[PDB]
Amino acid sequence: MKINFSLLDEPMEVNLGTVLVIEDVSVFAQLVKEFYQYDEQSNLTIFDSKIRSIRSSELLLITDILGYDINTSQVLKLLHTDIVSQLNDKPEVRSEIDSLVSLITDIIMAECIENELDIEYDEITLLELIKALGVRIETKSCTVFEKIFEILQIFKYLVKKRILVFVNSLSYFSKDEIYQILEYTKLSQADVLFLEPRQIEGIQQFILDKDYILMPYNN
Amino acid sequence: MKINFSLLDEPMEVNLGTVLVIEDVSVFAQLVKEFYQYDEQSNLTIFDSKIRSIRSSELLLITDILGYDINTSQVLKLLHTDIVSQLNDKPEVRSEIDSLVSLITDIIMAECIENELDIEYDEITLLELIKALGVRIETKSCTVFEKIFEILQIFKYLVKKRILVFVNSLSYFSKDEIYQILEYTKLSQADVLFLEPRQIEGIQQFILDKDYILMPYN
Amino acid sequence: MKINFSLLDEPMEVNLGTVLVIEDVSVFAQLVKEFYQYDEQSNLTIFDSKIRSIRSSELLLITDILGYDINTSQVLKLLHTDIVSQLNDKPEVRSEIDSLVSLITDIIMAECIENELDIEYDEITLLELIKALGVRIETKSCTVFEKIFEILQIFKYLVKKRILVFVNSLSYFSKDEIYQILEYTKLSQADVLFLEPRQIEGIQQFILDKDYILMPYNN
Amino acid sequence: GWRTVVVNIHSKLSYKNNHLIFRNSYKTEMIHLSEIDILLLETTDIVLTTMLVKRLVDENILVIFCDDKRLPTAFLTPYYARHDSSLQIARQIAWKENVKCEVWTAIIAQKILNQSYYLGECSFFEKSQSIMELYHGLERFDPSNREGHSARIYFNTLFGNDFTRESDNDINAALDYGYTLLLSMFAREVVVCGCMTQIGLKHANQFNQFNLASDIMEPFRPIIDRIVYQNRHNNFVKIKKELFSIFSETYLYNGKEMYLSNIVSDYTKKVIKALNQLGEEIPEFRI
Amino acid sequence: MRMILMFDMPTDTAEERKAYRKFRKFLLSEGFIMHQFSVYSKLLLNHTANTAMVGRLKANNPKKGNITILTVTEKQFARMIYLYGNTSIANSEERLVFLGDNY
Amino acid sequence: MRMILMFDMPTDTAEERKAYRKFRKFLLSEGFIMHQFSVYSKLLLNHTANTAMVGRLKANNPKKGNITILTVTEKQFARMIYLYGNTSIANSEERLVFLGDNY
Amino acid sequence: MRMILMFDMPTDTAEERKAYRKFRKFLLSEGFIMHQFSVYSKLLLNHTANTAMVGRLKANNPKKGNITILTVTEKQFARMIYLYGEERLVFLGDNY
Amino acid sequence: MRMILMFDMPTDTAEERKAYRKFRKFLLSEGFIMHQFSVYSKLLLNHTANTAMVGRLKANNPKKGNITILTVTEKQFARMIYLYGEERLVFLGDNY
Ligand SMILES: [Ca+2]
Ligand SMILES: [Ca+2]
Ligand SMILES: [Ca+2]
Ligand SMILES: [Ca+2]
Repeated sequence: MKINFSLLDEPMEVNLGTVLVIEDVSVFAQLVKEFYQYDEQSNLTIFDSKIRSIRSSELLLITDILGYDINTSQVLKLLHTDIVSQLNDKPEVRSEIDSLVSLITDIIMAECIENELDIEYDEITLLELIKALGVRIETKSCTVFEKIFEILQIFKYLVKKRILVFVNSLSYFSKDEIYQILEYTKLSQADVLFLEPRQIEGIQQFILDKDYILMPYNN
Repeated sequence: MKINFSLLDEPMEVNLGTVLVIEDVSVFAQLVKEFYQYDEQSNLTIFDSKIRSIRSSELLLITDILGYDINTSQVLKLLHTDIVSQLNDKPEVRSEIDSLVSLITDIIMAECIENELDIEYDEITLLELIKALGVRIETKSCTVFEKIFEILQIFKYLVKKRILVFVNSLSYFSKDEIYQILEYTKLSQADVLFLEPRQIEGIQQFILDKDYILMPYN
Repeated sequence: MKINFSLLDEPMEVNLGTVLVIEDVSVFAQLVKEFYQYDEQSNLTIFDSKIRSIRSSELLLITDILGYDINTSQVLKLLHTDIVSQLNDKPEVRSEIDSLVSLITDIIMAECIENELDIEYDEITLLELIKALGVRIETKSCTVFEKIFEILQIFKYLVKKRILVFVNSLSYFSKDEIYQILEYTKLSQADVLFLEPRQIEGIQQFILDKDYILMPYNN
Repeated sequence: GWRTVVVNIHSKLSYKNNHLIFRNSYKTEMIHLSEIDILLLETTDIVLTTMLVKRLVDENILVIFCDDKRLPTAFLTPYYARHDSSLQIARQIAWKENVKCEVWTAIIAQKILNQSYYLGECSFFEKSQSIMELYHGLERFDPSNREGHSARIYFNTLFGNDFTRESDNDINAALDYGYTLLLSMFAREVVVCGCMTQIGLKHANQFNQFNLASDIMEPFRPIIDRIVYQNRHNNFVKIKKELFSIFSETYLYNGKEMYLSNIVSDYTKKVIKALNQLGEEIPEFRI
Repeated sequence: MRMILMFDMPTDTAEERKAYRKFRKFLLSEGFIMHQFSVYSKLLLNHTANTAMVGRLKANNPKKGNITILTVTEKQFARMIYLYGNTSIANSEERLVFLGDNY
Repeated sequence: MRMILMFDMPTDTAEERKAYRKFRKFLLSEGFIMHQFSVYSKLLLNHTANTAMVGRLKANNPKKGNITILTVTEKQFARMIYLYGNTSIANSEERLVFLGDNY
Repeated sequence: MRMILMFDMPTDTAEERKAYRKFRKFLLSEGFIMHQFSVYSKLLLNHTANTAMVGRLKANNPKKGNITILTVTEKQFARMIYLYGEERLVFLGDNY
Repeated sequence: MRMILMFDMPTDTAEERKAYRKFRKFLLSEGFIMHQFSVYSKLLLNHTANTAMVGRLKANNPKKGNITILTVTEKQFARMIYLYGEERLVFLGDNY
């Protein structure tokens, strides 16, 4: 997942988490505007190993952390499917749940037989039980760090998003929290690109000087 | 208008443009959390000149400048209602509009009578004409400097919002652009408060030290 | 458009309007049930000149005349397009409408310039004027005859319906009204198949005797 | 600044980022503040903001407001950092009588010469020769009154001997209408120059408040009488419609073919600069 | 002709409240502005439009509805005073008027 | 000067109803006549009595009370039309008028 | 028949600008597409529609307006190439 | 090959007007003739001079300038109809 712009000499590769620091406010604002307008502008080009350019629908752009809605129909659906898989991996728990659901179905069936009208039904499944329970992620009481962590957790659930990008999101988190975010990103394998005006001390990052020189920086 | 939190000794007043710098990352992130959770949390408070607490509906919190849509259902509703009021303030112009709408309705009605299928219609209204024309605020923004200006225009247009708050929005604009934004805020009289992790050189701002003491700068 | 069932010796062709009278109540009720269940049952087979069997989605079945909803999104949309075409066929009327719309747009534009906010717009078109007028067919005060006539008029607007079929709809109409329905069906070219338990006097129809013999009848 | 911004159309004005935002129904234009010099509003439908007015106070640019008649009514007066035009009015108060008599005599000579030339274009040689003789006979202090004598010859040639300026007719009302439009344009130019229009070039009659502009617009007067002579049979409404096309029509200036607004602007500027510099050059306009 | 219109009706029943909302929306659609509760006004171009408006108002009046229509000049309309228990400024003869901080 | 006065206020509480009755009795004691619910009028002799009446009305206004005062001529007062969903006869142009049995 | 149409007119006056906007809107309503300013083209079905379009364009031409009409083949219309933009001293910087 | 060329660019700025004059003078120096404003044409000997001319036009195009290029036959060039902005007797038949 390499990104390239006219200011760079060679296209830079983004693997796992990547911290890109732009020391020039003009190039930074122009790059962010090229990130929001990316479908319209041909200056900023992001391509994969196949050299194929990714669509703006495949690109995931995030600026406001607490304003973004983490709960969506696809995210909640795939999450319920993941929970159903977790319950399916254990035979004993699935057997017990099947027993309880069988009892409830017996009760409701008796109540249906007691009625004068002819009534038919099918089944009460586990996905219907989860949908009836209303399982969803809670962002209401979550701190910004837990919000970005939940975003990194649900990025695997998003199928269409090729790359996640954060705009000036590293100013809220402490150095240790940034270390946790990067170390978790290495395990999640997702491609995350952070854009900051000022460099963060203690983490590996790519620095773009006002001279428009891109250099790797360990600190 | 003034804002108050447990960290400050006394509530600081926010008049026209204001730049607030928080030198503690924990107090800054917790402060933004208190801004988004302001309805849920009672820690952060805001007291106007009347010394009355304001609901979160009156507080306008904008973090991403480019990601904030200028056209909304409520904004278009208030704009269409405003144009309808302006057209209602002039009886003659609205009368001419009623005459033209009557002519168009007569033509389309004649074409409907010419058809072999029965057709039923109601009427045409000025609101349906405005919504049919698609009246909306200009969506063209070349840079974030212009987009923030449109945000200030729509904020000054909205009477319900008593305060506009930007979180880390000053990092995109150059020092000169910050001066133009402050001058435009002083000319527009609106109340704008900025939250920055680090201090900005050359402009007047309130610096909150890690010791929690607040000091003026420039 | 030929229809065939096990009771018939050869598949019968349905061209323009066709009145099919089934003298046996058992075969009639079974045929109507095969009309509602047509996708499930293989007994009744309707095929075109290509011998390709039409899907139940392509088949249009109608029993209650006043209970059917003639106003649909596709019917109203295609009807508005037809009205726009009728207004486009006349250059003078289109020119006048363009003039009036230009005047209204000038007024609203002046009102927008008077406002303090910067406002942009595009155009007020004819389709938007018709949608704002709310042009639709009125079935509220319509008699059953006018309702079936409007159904025959909107059957050309329906794209997906291959054949229209009416179940016992000829009992309400007088002989003269039936003559008007058939004579209009010959002009509309649509394929309509009526199913009646009792034969109608004075119109050409196909009669199925209790002996299961299909014969053409002039009266 | 240099460019003079004039708004003749309905529009709104705002101030953003040291940039004047002019918004009209057709298009939006943004102009830098340092480029603008004088700001004039022609119509009553223009909308402006007090913030832009304050920025104009810091920019010293002169704000000119006009009524529906287009005659300038009021102008913005700052309490400090006043414009240079207010310093230029003192020279108008210092205008010498010799320069005023020279410019006035030159203006009357230009108007009479244009009348005789127009009569020559109408192919009356005796009347044009008489008006030309009165033009060559014009002198300072006007003891001969050859202008008032050339008047009756010009009008009597145009509309006939029975016609006169004192009679009430659609021709006289049309002449007063054209003179009202030309008085509005020349008065707007004099207001752009900043000189007080109450001080006239004619020393005899101070009654009119427009006397300066009324004296400056005299050399262009016969151009109205030509169209009034062609359209004289038409009703006053049609004469107003024909006189309204003079703004769109282009005329020949001595230097190049130009619009009437630019010609009147250059003539007024040369007149004011010549009056302050005591007769360097006198702008001459011929039909 | 300045048309002042008062509107009252028993609101107790749900059907009465729905009829009140419908009649109010009809008044707003016709160009009338609500100054306060039950208080409305509209500027009619001439006497013909006033008569047609009277007929339309009689046709759209809800059951139990009561509407008072009065004709008023612009000078009387500017002299209209509204007192909320604070009175309107237009009736006041006060020399200095502050829209802003009264200090 | 013909003084038209509208009166509205939340009536829900018992104290509010008592205040409404007191204010209405005060309006009747001052010479005002009630044409209909919330509708009243009084004939003021001159501008001084009108101003004093305005001050008195502001002093006697109940809590939450709202009163609309408008100044109207006799010609506009005779043109007042009141429509009950029955309409005033003065607005009607009918040729024959019956005070009596309408037959 | 591919119709290439060029349109020019003095734009100085406000009436001239309004007439230019009206004529451009008329060209867009008739099916013409603007490749660039003053540059337009439209695909005419046959010679009859081309003649009628010529008459309509002559009728709708604004005062002082000037229109250039050229016929090009459909394949030649696709061959249309739009280019959008020797010095001794090259200056990159302030131009002095 | 008949080369029809339309030229346009925003003329507002002084630098833009100077660039427009320079580009027009370059078109005249290359053999192109101006039929009307923004309308020009030149006769290219073969496809070689056409390609080289396309490259040169792309090289000389001013900033924000826009050029439309169309290839046209002589019969189509003679059929070019230019209308610059109502018959009493209409004759359908032999024109006499
Ligand atoms: Ca189920
Ligand atoms: Ca639940
Ligand atoms: Ca539209
Ligand atoms: Ca409607």
